[PDB]
Amino acid sequence: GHMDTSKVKVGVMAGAEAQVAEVAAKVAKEKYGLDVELVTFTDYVTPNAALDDGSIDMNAFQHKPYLDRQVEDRDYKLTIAGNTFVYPIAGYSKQVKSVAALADGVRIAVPNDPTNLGRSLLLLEQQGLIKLRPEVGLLATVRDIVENPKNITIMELDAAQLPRSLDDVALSIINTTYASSINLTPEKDGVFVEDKESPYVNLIVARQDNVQNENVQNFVKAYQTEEVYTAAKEIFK
Ligand code: MET
Repeated sequence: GHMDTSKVKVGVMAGAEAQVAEVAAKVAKEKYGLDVELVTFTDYVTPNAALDDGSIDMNAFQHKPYLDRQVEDRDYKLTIAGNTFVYPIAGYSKQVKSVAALADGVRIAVPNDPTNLGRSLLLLEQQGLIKLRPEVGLLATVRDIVENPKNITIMELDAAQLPRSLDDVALSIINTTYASSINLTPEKDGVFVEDKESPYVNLIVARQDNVQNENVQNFVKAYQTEEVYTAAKEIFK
């Protein structure tokens, strides 16, 4: 028009997650008269940078381990505003339906950022594919492997490249953020799935100096409404 409405920029991930954010934005307008503008991203390392730089007022795409790690490596100054959902990561495959009877020497693809790499290795261990040292935490790496019976080779790739990895490796642990973009769900296609209970619940994060504002708080509330939840269930099969 000739003048625009006052809006708040929320950063989210393209695809399934943006669809969920769309409903939240819908609920935010009806309940709080909060006009929201979704800003979709395709890479995990961008959202916090945008938030910190002032390009967006908040984002919804990460879990605490990831945020803490990124704040430590770049010094962003952010504060958690509220929890969203948990997306139990899963291992998928266009070749096998089970982990037992996985040929020896196979390649297994996993994300390469530190917190999701560690998460994947922990998950593999739960499958009995490998064993990690006793004191390893949430940041395990290949240097922490103390047992590898099937002689597996861990291929670390950028999270957004894991979908396409299914065509080159025996099995890939993919964030639902991307697995959904190729119509895969843990419940329907997962060879194995991470437990619901874990430290990976997603969050709505804002800057340290704006987290108190009702704009941030209200969006958080809208995202936790029954409506959005219902829409989310649908969106993820
Ligand atoms: C940047 S960490 C992102 C986590 C991802 N959405 C998951 O829940 O698997």
